[PDB]
Amino acid sequence: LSDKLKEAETRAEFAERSVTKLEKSIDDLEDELYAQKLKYKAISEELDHALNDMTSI
Amino acid sequence: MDAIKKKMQMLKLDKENALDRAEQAEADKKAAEDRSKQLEDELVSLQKKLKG
Repeated sequence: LSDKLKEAETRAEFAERSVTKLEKSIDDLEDELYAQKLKYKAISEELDHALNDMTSI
Repeated sequence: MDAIKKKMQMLKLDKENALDRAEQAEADKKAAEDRSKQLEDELVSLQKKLKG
């Protein structure tokens, strides 16, 4: 049982490391996508402004 | 996107209309100037006639 408990603790620590790494990975991906989506929204709003400028003629 | 695509034809038409309007205005200006010159020549001729 001592051997089994040590093995279990090692694998549990491995899984904890895994969840931590995945949490950083998802936080980074989310930030990158937030920046890109803001870029897209800005592009769309500027395009709407352009469209009204051409209609103004 | 579709808005700008179809309205671009409208922009092209506006440019062409402005060009054609300028051309027609210049042509009518030339015609008016010619007729004015001929009328002036006739007026001076008739003024000489009246003086005589």
